[PDB]
Amino acid sequence: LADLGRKITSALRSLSNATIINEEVLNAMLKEVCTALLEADVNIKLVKQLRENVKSAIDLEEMASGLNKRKMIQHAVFKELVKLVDPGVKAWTPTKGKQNVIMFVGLQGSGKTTTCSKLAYYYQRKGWKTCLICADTFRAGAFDQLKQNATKARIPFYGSYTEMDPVIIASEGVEKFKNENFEIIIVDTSGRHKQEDSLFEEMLQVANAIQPDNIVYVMDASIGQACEAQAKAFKDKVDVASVIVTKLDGHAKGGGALSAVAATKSPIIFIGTGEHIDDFEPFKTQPFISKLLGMGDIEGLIDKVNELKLDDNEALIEKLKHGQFTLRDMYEQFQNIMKMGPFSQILGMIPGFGTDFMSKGNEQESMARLKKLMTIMDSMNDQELDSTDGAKVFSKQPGRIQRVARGSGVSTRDVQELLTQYTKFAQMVKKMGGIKGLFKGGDMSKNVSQSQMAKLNQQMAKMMDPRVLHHMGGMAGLQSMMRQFQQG
Amino acid sequence: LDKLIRVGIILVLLIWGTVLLLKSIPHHSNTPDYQEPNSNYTNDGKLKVSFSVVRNNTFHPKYHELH
Ligand SMILES: Nc1nc2c(ncn2[C@@H]2O[C@H](COP(=O)(O)OP(=O)(O)O)[C@@H](O)[C@H]2O)c(=O)[nH]1
Repeated sequence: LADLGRKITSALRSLSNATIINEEVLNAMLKEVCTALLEADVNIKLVKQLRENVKSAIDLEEMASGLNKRKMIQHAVFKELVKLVDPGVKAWTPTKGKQNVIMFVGLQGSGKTTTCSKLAYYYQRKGWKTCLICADTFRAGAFDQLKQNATKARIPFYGSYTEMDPVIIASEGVEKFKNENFEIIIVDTSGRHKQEDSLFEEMLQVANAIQPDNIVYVMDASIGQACEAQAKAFKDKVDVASVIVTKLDGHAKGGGALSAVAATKSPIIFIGTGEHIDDFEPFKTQPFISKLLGMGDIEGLIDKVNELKLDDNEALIEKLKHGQFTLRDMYEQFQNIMKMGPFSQILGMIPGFGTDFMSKGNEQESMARLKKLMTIMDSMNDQELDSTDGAKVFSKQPGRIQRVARGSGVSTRDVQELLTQYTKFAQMVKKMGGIKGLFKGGDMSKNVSQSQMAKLNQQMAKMMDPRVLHHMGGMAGLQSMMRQFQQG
Repeated sequence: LDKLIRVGIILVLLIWGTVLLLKSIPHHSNTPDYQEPNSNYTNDGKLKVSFSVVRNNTFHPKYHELH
C-alpha cells in the first residue's frame, strides 16, 4: 500500500520520542492507529477489536518496571497486524515433477487473463515448465487477448475461436498438455457472478471435468462491501484454497481483503500493483508487516542476492584491487541488474528511507531507457570490451564511434555519455582498489579496521548524491545498515 | 530523474558488493584519530626522546702526586 504503513509508522513514532509514556500516551497513539485502519476500509467493529486486543496484550498497570515498554508496545501491534492478515492455514505449493493444475475464478474485469500470464511467467522464470489454457467463451476477444499476452510471454497456450462449450475445450486442453508431461497447467475461466445460475453451474461442471489441484479466486482491490457476499458464496460451491489480490494501485487499497481472510481462512499468495505482466510481487506475511513498521526484510534481499549466485568472487577481487574495470564487466553488472527483478522491490525491502520512493510513472520507462545501454554496448567488439580503459582507446580512433553508431541508433551523444559514465565508474573502482584491503581472499584479515572502513565510508559518501545521504542516516546510519546486511 | 536513477544504481551496487565481497565491518567507534595522530605521536615521541639526562661525575683514574 505504501501509504497505510507510513501513517502507522508515524503512529509508532508518536508513541516513542517522549520524555514519558503513561496510560494516556497509549490511547493517544492508538487513535492514530485506528484512524489509519478506518481509512483502509476496515470494519469499525474489527478496529475496535484490534484496539482491545493490543490493550490486553500490553497492560501498563502492573507491568514490571525496568523492562523495555516501547519495545514491547511496538511489537504488540506488529503481532496484531500480522495476525489480522494471517489466516493460520498453510498455503498450497506445487511439487516438482508432478502435473499440477490450477483453476482461476473471479468476477468480470478482475484480471484473470493477466493473472494467468503473470503466474505463468513467474514460474517460468523460477524454472518451471508451464502452459496456458483459455476456457473463455463469453467475453468477446478473450482468446485473442490471451494469445497476444502469451506470445508476449513466450508461454504455450491452447484455445479455439469456434468452440462455445468451455468444459470440453478446458478438458481437452488439459488432456493434450498432460501427454507431454507439463508441470503447471493454469486454466482461464470467464467472468461470473453469483446472481447468474447458468454460469454458476458451468463452474461446477468445469471444476468436476478438470479436477484442479488448487482453486484460486481473483479479487480486485477496488471493490467495496460486495466482496464478502460473493466470496463466501463462491467458496460454498468450489474448494477455494488461495486468493490473489490485484489492482493494488487503486484508491480502495483492498480493505475488504482482511474480512475475506477472516472469512475464508486462506492466505494471499501474490499481489499485483501494475497492469504490466512483469509487475508481480509476493505477499509473504511477516515481511509485509515488517515493511509497515520501518523494519524492512533482510532475509528476502539476501535470498534474492543468493538467487543471483555470482559464479566467482576471487578473480573479481584481485582484478578490482589492481584497478581494472572493463566494459564487459560493466555489461555483466547491467545483466545482473536486469536479472535482479523489479527495481522498486529492491529498495522497498531495505529499512531505509521508505518503500514509496520508486514512482511507477517515470522509473518504469527509466528501466527501458537503461535497457538501451546494453544495445549500445553490444556494438563493441572483444577488443573494446576487454580493454583496460575504454576512454583512452575511444579518444584515439573516432571511427569506432561511427562503427558503434552503425549497429545502434544515432548514439553520437549516447556513446559519449556512456563513456563518461564508464570513466566515472572506472575512477570509483580505482579508488575502491586503492582502499588497500577491504575485500575477502588472500590473507586472513577477516576483521576490518575502523580506520580503513572510515576512509572507505568517506570515499563512498562523497560520490553517491546529495539529499539522499542526509536522509539515509549519515555515516553511522550507513555503516549500521551495512552491518545489518552483513549479519542478515 | 537521472540523478534518482543513478542513486538507485549506486545503492544496489553497494549492497551487492558488500554481500559478495567485503568482510566484517565495525559499526562505528568514533573513527580513530590515527590518520593525523600518527604525525602527532611522531612529534610526541620527539618530545619523549628529549627527556632530560641527569648529570654525572666524570671518572678519571689519575696516577700519583709528587714529593
Ligand atoms: N491497475 C491495475 N489494473 C489491472 C491489474 N491487473 C489487471 N488490470 C486490469 O484488468 C483488465 C483486464 O481484466 P480481464 O482479464 O479482462 O478480467 P476478466 O474479464 O474477468 O478475465 C486490464 O484492462 C487491466 O487494466 C493491476 O495489477 N493493476
